[PDB]
Amino acid sequence: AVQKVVVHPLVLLSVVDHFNRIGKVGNQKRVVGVLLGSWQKKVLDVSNSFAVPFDEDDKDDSVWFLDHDYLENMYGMFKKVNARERIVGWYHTGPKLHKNDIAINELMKRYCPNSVLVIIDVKPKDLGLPTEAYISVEEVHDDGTPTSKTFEHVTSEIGAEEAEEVGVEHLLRDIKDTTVGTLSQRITNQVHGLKGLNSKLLDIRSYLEKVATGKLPINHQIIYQLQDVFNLLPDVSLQEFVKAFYLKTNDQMVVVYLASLIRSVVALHNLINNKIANRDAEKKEG
Amino acid sequence: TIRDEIAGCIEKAYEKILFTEATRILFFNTPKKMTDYAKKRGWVLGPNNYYSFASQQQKPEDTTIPSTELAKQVIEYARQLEMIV
Amino acid sequence: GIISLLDEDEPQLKEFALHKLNAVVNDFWAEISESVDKIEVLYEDEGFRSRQFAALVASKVFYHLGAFEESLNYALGAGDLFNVNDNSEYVETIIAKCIDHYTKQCVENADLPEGEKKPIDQRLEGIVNKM
Amino acid sequence: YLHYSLYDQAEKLVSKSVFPEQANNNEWARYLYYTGRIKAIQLEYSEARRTMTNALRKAPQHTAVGFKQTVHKLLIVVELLLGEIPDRLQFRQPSLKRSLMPYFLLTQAVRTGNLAKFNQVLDQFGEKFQADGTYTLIIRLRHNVIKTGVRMISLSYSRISLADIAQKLQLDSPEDAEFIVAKAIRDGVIEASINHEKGYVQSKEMIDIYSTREPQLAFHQRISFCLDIHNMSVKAMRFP
Amino acid sequence: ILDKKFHGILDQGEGVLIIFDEPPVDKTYEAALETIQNMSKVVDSLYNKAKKLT
Amino acid sequence: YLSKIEELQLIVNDKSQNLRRLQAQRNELNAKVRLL
Amino acid sequence: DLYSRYKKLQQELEFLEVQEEYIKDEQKNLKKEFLHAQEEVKRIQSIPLVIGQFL
Amino acid sequence: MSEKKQPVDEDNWDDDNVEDDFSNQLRAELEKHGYKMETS
Amino acid sequence: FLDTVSTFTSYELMDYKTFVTYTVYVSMIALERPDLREKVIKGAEILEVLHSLPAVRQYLFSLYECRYSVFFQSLAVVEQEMKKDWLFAPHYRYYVREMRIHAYSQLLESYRSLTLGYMAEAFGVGVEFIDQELSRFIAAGRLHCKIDKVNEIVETNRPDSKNWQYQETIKKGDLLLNRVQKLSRVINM
Amino acid sequence: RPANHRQLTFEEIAKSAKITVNEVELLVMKALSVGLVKGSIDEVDKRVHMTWVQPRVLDLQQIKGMKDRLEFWCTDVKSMEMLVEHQAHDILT
Repeated sequence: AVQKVVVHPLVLLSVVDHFNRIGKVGNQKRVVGVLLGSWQKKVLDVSNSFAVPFDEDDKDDSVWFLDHDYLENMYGMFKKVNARERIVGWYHTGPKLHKNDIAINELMKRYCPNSVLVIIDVKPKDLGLPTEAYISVEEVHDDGTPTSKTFEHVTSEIGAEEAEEVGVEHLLRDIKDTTVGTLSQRITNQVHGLKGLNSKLLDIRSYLEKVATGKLPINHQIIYQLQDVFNLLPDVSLQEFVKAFYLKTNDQMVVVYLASLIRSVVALHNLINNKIANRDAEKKEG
Repeated sequence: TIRDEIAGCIEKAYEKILFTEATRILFFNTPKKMTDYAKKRGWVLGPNNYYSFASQQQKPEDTTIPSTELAKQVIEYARQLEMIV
Repeated sequence: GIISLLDEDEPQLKEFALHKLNAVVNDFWAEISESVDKIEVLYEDEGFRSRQFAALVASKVFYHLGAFEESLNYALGAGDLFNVNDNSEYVETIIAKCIDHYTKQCVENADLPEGEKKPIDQRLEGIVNKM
Repeated sequence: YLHYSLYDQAEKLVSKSVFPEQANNNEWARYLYYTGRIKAIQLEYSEARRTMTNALRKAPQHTAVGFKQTVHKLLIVVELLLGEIPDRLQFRQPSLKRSLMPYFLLTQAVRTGNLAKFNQVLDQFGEKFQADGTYTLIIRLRHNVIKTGVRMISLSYSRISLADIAQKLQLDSPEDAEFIVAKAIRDGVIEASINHEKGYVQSKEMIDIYSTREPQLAFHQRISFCLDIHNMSVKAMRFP
Repeated sequence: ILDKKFHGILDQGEGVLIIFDEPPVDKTYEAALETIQNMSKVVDSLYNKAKKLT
Repeated sequence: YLSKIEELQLIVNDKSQNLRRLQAQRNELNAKVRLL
Repeated sequence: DLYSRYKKLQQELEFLEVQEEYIKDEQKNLKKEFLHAQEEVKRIQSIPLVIGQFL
Repeated sequence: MSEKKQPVDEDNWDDDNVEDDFSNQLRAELEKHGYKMETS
Repeated sequence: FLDTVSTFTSYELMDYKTFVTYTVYVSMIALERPDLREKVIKGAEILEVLHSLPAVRQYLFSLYECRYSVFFQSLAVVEQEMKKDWLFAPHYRYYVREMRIHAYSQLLESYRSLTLGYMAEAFGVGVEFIDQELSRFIAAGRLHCKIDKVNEIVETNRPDSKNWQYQETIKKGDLLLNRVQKLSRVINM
Repeated sequence: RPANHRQLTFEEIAKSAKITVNEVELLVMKALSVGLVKGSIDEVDKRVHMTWVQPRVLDLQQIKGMKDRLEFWCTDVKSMEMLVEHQAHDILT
């Protein structure tokens, strides 16, 4: 129902300012505010949003409060001043969801029949992209339970829009543009090796959760099947790529030919002007 | 230095030689000396023959290790891009 | 060359050999570079008299090579036969290097609370007040 | 310490020390020439060919009586002793032609498999071998003649037998050519095999002369050459 | 196959008499054509080089 | 003559300083390029 | 008169090694400012163009 | 700087390359290859 | 010479027809097979001034015919012709084996299962007669194929599309760039 | 079986299949008609080449052996990755 999102950072800063509005007062749990959107294709876009007050006691996670009158009033405001927008969901600032969130979702899926949430983090350090998307559909179950209404993790990204970075890249000021040729590749090496194989090792920690625990949905439906998509390469010892060392030599082939020829021509670049201007400066210096 | 070069230069470099060539070049025609040499190759003889087989195995290639380590040489090539400005 | 001759157990061939060494030392400086271990063994023989003169000529040859620092330690362990000479170009270069070792020793030791210092050897601090 | 005798070059070998920076071009050239001429009698032919080539091209200024043909004359003798050498049709000088210093006839006989004229050069021209003074050339340069013959033939032919070459070059026997081919495979020159049953050299040639693995590994020599010349250009840039 | 051509090289033991080839290899061609002229440019700079010193 | 010669071989390091003046010239190069 | 000499010139030498290490990274950081200047040059022609002809 | 030991001690010059094939070999070339018609 | 039109008659010429013979003798080689056929075959005005002499046109069509024995019949005609030629007759040898190397080069790249019996059946006699001939031709530096023992399979090589091309770059970046390495080492002293 | 063997003999399919030699061909074509495997029908040696298959249920011991070969992959690629980065560590500046 949702293909992916195209989410601008402006709405994230529009979360940040209301986070500032709640960091100064008695903060019980978190922020629940409105997420407007510009839904055009099965892809999604958001240009703007606003918040709504919210409190929640924790006794039966059912005591939680919005103001639909205020919501539809400021929706009428921003709909009049901009007829492109409409509501598309909500957001929350606490990075881990909880069981009240389905009640939030289905209670605001009455205006438009879809309401995608947005996890964010006001103090992000370890995550990748803040923007996250769920959708509430049913697969019902293998055991076909009475309405196993599940959030379904839709893919996400940070969006892009022309000249919205006019403030941004002027503000941050620290950007080393076009570090191709230096150390960006090894930053990606450190982070993708370590920070992806730790995702892998926490997947195998979840496998240890399946060992000592994990009766719950032990999930022999999607786990080993997408892991069989991984297991397209069962890379055991003896390494099994006698039929790929020549292909690796073919990979080395053209680039090393370019390296040999071209860097010989690069020495040929440097030496000419270097010698000529060198002895020019040297014996015409006096 | 003749006999060690016999021990390096009449077997494990050829295909097979018969017993009489070893009888001519390796004198005294059956000591434990030419027997010492034939077993000193790391090889078991048959009757009236000396094969020089079971050598140069697997057709070795060194699969992808120079592809790795010469990029590890490209590492100090980038250091040569570093040391100059 | 004339150094492998020392397989005798009596030391008088060794003194005759060093009497040859300091005589024709002016053309054969590479041969002791193979005899470094023989220098070590003849140095570590206590009752054998010519460990110290072996330390002298070892400082000589390793001053020709470039092992100035084991030349320095050999000059320390070369007896009073070393300290009796202080007029040469050889000796002025090696006492320059010696009190170089002494001054790096003293700059290292000078910031230590009340002790725990490295052993400042008596030869390199005696040539201080000798200078 | 060349005319008055040797092992002083071996007196260097535990305290070998050269300049920090290369000196005058003629000086550095003739110094490399001296050490290559010492490696001539050491019979180390790998470093010697490139350092004597460097010394040859690095001293282009000489008196018109010669002296570069002197340096080349006493240079290229071990290059003849390599087993292969280019033709000296780029060094022939007329006063050098009258003085017959490196003997164009010698390298003419190198290209031949001839023995009578080559040993005629030897015996007839021992008077000029006096000026050579490098009589270590001949006792293995006759071996270089027979290795030149077997190299020429085995490089020409794909498969050849002992019945052809073992008596075409009159080695009187199969097994003497078997020992010659044994030393050639010991030098790795030919990839032959001997059928030790009937008297066949069942010779052959190896495969995969394509550019799969070899030139991409030689390009680290090529590009190490290139980057070191980059750094020489950098150090050149560093002086003014 | 002698006189004319369709890249029809002979094999007595395949059947297909295999015609296969790789025409675009101009990557090495145009660089070789460059180096041919670049060595001439180095030669024509050598006059300035050998003349301006002495 | 310990430091009577050490100081001389460190007078030789004035020729190390010409390389530094060269580097200062290198930094002065491209300074007017960036100011252009 | 010797001890005054390496008390000047050693300090000169270590001051000069100080700035000789600094100027390298100086000339380095100039190229990053130069790449920013390059992007400032490149962004003068992206979305529009208004074709004339040279007179 | 030139001496230091040594003061004590188009033509056919390019044709020499294939002339090395002309002097040791093939001097009666079409006197045998021209006679391959009738020798056998 | 190839612009044979405007050289009609001046009072330094000999026979203009002999000028035609000299330009065709020099243009039969240093002219690759498409250029060869376009000039000496598709040449319009050249055809008459080689229709005078039959053996010249016979020579070209025997060479372009690419037989084995009419190679040598033709080559005997141009053997007779090449000598009688001033400041050409001391050069009688490399032209003849140059004709040969062009002939064997255009005849030996196409086959790969080749026997020298198939040569000697139609060259005339070559059972040992082309043996040393082709051996000198191969080991002389050119004409790369493999001559064999009585297994007798002549094996050919690549068109220099990939492999042999990879040398001359470092062959010049050694030599000429090393001359300027010498001049580069002319800085200090 | 250990990882794939890359080429699987007619005896293997016919032995688990308790069928003759001349039916594993029909078998592997029928598997292509089903569409659970995208394989290349290697029968020049009657020894069959493997591609992706639709998997079956991961057992508890297969969870453990999957942990074995999977953590083999994980910590080997991670460790040799840290080794590659340890060589690539010197030129950051």
